[PDB]
Amino acid sequence: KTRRPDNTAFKQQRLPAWQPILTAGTVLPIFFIIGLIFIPIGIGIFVTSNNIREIEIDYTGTEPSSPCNKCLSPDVTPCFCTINFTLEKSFEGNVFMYYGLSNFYQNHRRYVKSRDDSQLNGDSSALLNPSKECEPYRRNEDKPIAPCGAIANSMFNDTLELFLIGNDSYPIPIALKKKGIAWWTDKNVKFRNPPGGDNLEERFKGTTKPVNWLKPVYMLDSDPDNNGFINEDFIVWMRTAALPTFRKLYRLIERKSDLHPTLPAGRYSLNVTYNYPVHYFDGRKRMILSTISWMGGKNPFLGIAYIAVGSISFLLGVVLLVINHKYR
Amino acid sequence: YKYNAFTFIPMNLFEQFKRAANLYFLALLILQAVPQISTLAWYTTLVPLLVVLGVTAIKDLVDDVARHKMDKEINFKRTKIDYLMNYMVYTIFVVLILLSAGLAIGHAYWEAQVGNSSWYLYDGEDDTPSYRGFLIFWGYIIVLNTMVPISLYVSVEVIRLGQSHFINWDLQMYYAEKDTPAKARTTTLNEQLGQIHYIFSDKTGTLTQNIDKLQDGVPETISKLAKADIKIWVLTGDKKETAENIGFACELLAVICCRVTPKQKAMVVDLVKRYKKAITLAIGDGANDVNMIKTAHIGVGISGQEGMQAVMSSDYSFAQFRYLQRLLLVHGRWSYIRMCKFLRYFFYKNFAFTLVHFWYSFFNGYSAQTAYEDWFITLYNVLYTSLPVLLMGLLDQDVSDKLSLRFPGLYIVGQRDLLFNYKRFFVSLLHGVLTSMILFFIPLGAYLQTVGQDGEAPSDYQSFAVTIASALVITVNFQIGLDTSYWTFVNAFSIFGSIALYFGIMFDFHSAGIHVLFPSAFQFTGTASNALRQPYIWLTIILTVAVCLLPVVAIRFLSMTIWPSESDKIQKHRK
Ligand SMILES: *[C@@H]1O[C@H](CO)[C@@H](O[C@@H]2O[C@H](CO)[C@@H](O[C@@H]3O[C@H](CO)[C@@H](O)[C@H](O)[C@@H]3O)[C@H](O)[C@H]2NC(C)=O)[C@H](O)[C@H]1NC(C)=O
Ligand SMILES: *[C@@H]1O[C@H](CO)[C@@H](O)[C@H](O)[C@H]1NC(C)=O
Ligand SMILES: *[C@@H]1O[C@H](CO)[C@@H](O)[C@H](O)[C@H]1NC(C)=O
Ligand code: ALF
Ligand SMILES: [Mg+2]
Repeated sequence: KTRRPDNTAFKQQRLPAWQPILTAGTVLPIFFIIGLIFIPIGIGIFVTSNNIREIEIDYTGTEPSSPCNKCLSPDVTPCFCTINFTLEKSFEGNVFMYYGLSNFYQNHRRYVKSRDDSQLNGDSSALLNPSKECEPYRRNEDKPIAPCGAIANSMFNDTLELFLIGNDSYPIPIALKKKGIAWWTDKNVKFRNPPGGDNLEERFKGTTKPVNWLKPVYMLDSDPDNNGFINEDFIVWMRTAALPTFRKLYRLIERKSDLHPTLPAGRYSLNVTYNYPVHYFDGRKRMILSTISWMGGKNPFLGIAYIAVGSISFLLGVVLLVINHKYR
Repeated sequence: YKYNAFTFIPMNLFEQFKRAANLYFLALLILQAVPQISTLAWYTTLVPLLVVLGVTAIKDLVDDVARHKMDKEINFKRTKIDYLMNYMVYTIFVVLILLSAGLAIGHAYWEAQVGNSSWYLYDGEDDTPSYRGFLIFWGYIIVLNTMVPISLYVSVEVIRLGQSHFINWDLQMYYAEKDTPAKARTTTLNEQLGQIHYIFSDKTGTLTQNIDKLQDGVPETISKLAKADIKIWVLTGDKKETAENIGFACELLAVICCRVTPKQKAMVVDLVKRYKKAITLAIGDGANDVNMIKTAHIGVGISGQEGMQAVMSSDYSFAQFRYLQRLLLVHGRWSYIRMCKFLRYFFYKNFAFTLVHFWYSFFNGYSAQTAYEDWFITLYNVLYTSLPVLLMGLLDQDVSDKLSLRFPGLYIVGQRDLLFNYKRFFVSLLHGVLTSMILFFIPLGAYLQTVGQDGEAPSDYQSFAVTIASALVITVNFQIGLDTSYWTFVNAFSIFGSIALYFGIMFDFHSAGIHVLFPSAFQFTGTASNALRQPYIWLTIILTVAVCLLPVVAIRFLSMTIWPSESDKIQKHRK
């Protein structure tokens, strides 16, 4: 018929290979090594997480006796709460303030798709021609809404102010900078304003504000580097949360020039301009303060999970010896 | 001799309509073409479909080119696994349909309770909670579409085609002075060589040289297959005279019905098939044998001296009957293990991949949002989880070729059909459910709490999606690594290549360079560079990968320790 087959390792199924067999001496060590490495990692995360000092103030006020419950029926649009909270232990290092929204499905399919990416990138064509994905908020009356989409429209719009109540009892506002609270790439790559011009007023022709937004996307921040589509709060908001109960970076607190802690233990009052109604769908609103750690943030789940997986690893590791020993 | 250079239209027709999954994905294109229910982009199906369709076209274009040149100068059998694969694709449809309606009902109520009062989920379409629940039924068909494996078919021809070539190249199944190697002339009946139950053999021309004296190695080839629990029947000869004289020979050689004319030969084959529902392999030579060659599930044609006329009318046409040992014990046995390991992993790695949408359905209002990049669904089946299972389907060896001959008892694993049942389909389905649950909820718990929260915080959906995908890709590529027994340098390359190729591709997909080209199509710019530089995310991925692999390692270790398999028992004893 044809000449002899070519003689090669691959053709003859004789390639040099390693045959790993899960003997009792090769899979058992990785279990204890996993258990021996995971537990210290779990201990390190857990104790580090507990060393982070956090305080959360839930201020939506649905329940009675909360001293701004009037904001659920704001006959006058501007409503303000004033919640007093006390810090038992001072905060050391950089401190981040957040806002939390619960029972707020920011990850809804109709919600997530409702955004024009080319427009968010500063596209002249898509600026005046919103994607049909943001259909309900393409245009309001005669011209397209520049920040189209449900997400941009329904932007969290409270204003959380933190005050220090000293012995004299006169409130002392604390420093709070909104800059640099979003991903580096998002500010410089993913999100951009329309190109051209120097003043942002002249760069948005034929576009109205979103219906929900009280005022347009011109003067979100007085800083020219933080106004428009590249607004840090806006980018942080548009950066869709993975879950309904989520928390987003809102403000930074930097190390105080003095040797004293950034937030010394004492009495603090949270004065919030209540603008975001979330009580119809049973939404909660929170303000969270947290301090930086040399190993990420406060994640008791990961710390506890590593303790567990590191522990069941021993339980699996130790138990598997019994089976090995019995059936030697 | 079709493919007249203007005949690409019926190949897709043969690909699309004939195959149940192919036209479903075609019907799936229309489903996601209309924006009213389109929950995924059309890219998600075409790119895997064109690759799956394209590769199959290439494998068949070469076959017709040979026929054209053959005709230019001169001037149906289906595997047991094929039926099982066909049914399981339908089984995925009902499960896909059931879940889509189930999540639709959950979404319908969610709109009357939460969606209506949720002012942020207002879109202007005054759709009653019954209509929104109806529409999303199609949306959850589209999102969970990849529960139906898109590359299941094309991978099977690749495994079978490659396995057939090893028969051609086998120097051991090669005859010297006649210079006639083995030839697998059908490249779609491979795992069945490992599932053979009955052997039908002619005597004159196959068990002899026809020059008669028995053929060298037959007495030990006949005994070897018997030890592998394959019954041997001979339908040839002249009455008890020639029967017992050679029947008692060959180490007792069992039914020896002789005198059979070719009409009787094919008739007898059907008796075992219909009244026993078993797979049969027919081996013979000459015109009188071609009758059984067609009826039998596998047809073998010896070159012999009767005439080079029963080889082209068969499935495999090696030169000597003794070569039947390597065809089944080595090539057939490994093919079944390679195939079943492929399918067991293939359905798992799709269910473990798609079902993350189902778990993530409970935390997005049952709104049918993807938990991954839309471009991750495209390349997951063809790129990130294609080669390593393919290489395993070709190179995997539970035991060496020499050891497989010395242990014919390893064949019963195929006759009994133990490595891929209809039950083990659901175990791989459950294994996908748990892995998806782990692949989702462990990131969920980490993402519920603080996860690298600072100026650069991966607490978003896209990082949540990348983290789940990253843990998924490592898990499945480590899972296949746990599956392979023959770690060839190319097997290791494919497993780490797939993970490296995945991690390489995200950076290109998530780099700022590709964002400017297509801002809407590729929207995760910076996600990988931001999510994978955080130790908490990597601790999450390591924890997720570990907690979804160590239980597999522990279960695998227990299963072989408590109920050791035949392969493991001899693999432990190297000698
Ligand atoms: C802060 O955000 C909230 C939403 O979370 C804003 O409330 C929304 O205000 C818009 C008006 O800009 C409402 O749209 C329409 O207003 C007209 C009156 O101009 C009214 O007749 C319509 O029926 C409709 O309400 C929108 O409904 C309302 N949101 C809800 C849930 O009722 C609020 O104005 C924002 N405040 C600031 C200071 O940004
Ligand atoms: C909160 O503090 C302010 C100012 O210190 C005070 O006027 C008010 O009565 C306090 N309210 C409560 C409930 O402590
Ligand atoms: C709280 O903030 C508002 C807004 O700036 C301010 O008008 C008010 O005086 C502050 N103090 C209160 C409400 O006690
Ligand atoms: F003897 Al024969 F086919 F060769 F029955
Ligand atoms: Mg013959």
